[PDB]
Amino acid sequence: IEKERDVILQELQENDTSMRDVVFNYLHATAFQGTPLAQSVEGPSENVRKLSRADLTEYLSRHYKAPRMVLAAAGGLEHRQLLDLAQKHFSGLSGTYDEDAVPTLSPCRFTGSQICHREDGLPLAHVAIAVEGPGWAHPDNVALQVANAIIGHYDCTYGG
Amino acid sequence: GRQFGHLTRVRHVITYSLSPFEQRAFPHYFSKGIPNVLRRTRACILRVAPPFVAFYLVYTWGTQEFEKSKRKNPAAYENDR
Repeated sequence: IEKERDVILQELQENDTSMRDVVFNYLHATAFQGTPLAQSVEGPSENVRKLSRADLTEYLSRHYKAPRMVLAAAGGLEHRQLLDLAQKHFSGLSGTYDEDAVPTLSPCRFTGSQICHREDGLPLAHVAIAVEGPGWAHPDNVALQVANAIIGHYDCTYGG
Repeated sequence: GRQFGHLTRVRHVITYSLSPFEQRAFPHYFSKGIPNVLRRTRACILRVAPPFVAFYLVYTWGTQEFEKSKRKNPAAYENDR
């Protein structure tokens, strides 16, 4: 707990190095403020210090029962010879399904806004722009794939 | 050079703002603003008004002072002699 915490506190402060991974999270909080969706994966530096493994076990407890769980594999295996040696753990150890609410998620807020952190030292400014879009499953999910196929993309060293 | 680019050097300021559609053109306009009237209307009024008041007196003061000076001849000398 302390090793990782220190290791993580190491990382959290080191993660500031790549402007790329920097700018993203800003964008989430930009529109998705008001819902957990926007928050950091790694969260505030403080909970990093402030975490007891109770919450862990507790969050271990809630969300690791099925349907939440999904299992697969691929290779020379077909199915049967998997399903036999699938079977009993993890038939199983449950991995359960009871409630733990259901399946709790909420519509996240889509906010027209801006974020500007002005710093004049570095050579360049990573800038990206976005607007909200449809969910996973939808026909439109297809068309958008070709939408970006149109613009293409350029960088320095392409032989373009 | 290019007006905005080379202006100045600035470090570690951050700004937060919304689309204008996100909000309204009257976020408690009445309620919030009406108090503000005083802190500005009291601020200068200490420094500014009084000189005019002096003027306004002079306005009536001299006029009145003027008025007698002509208006009534049988005043200093009445029409006796």
